[PDB]
Amino acid sequence: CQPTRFISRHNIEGIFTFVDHRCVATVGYQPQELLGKNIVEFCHPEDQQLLRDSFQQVVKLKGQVLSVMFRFRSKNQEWLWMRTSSFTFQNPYSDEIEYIICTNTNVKNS
Amino acid sequence: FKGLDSKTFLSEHSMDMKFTYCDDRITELIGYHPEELLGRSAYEFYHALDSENMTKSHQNLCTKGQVVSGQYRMLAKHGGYVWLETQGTVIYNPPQCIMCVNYVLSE
Ligand SMILES: N#Cc1cc(F)cc(Oc2ccc3c(c2C(F)F)[C@@H](O)C(F)(F)S3(=O)=O)c1
Repeated sequence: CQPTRFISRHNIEGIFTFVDHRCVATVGYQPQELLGKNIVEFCHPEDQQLLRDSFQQVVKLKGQVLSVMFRFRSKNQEWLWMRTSSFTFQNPYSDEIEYIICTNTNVKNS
Repeated sequence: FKGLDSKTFLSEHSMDMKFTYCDDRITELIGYHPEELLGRSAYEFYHALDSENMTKSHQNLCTKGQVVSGQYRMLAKHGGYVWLETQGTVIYNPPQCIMCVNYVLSE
């Protein structure tokens, strides 16, 4: 069985700047319920600071994969365990501010 | 028994709901220091069960210009949740910001 997953892009602060529509079946929100909000707004209070430090570090890691596990509040107000794997991308023909590409998968914590 | 007044503080928010200012009175009530609040959205703090409700209040605020939140919980700085009620007012200029008058219910 296919794990449920969706791709997102975020600025270095955590604000969703792009949301793949597979999010509906993964966490239940439409893309535009997520766009322009910070990912920490959907995160469990105990996991918020981990996730903010994860965004802070992924940009120091030379574009390698940083993984994080956290609880995300579905559109049912239920906590789902997410594994978000993330990495920076910066087009090397430019000097534009990097951004962060994430894949977001509902996983088991067990 | 605290005065209702000693349970009331103001905050100001950008239209994205991030804190831009908070009264120091919030420290005695909820534990936060106002400066660690700035740049964070209110949504970071609402109990999950009040979240969709606050989202609706926000929509009303953006449509009508002023709203009463009715009851919700804020994650305290040192664990647990404080109940509150807020009056929110949009200050438009010639939207510029949201003024929040916040009353702590749970003494
Ligand atoms: N938790 C929390 C919390 C603690 C505060 F001191 C202010 C605050 O911001 C609020 C609270 C309530 C509302 C709001 C805000 C806000 F400005 F961020 C507004 O969304 C509103 F529309 F007025 S509302 O009544 O939904 C949220």
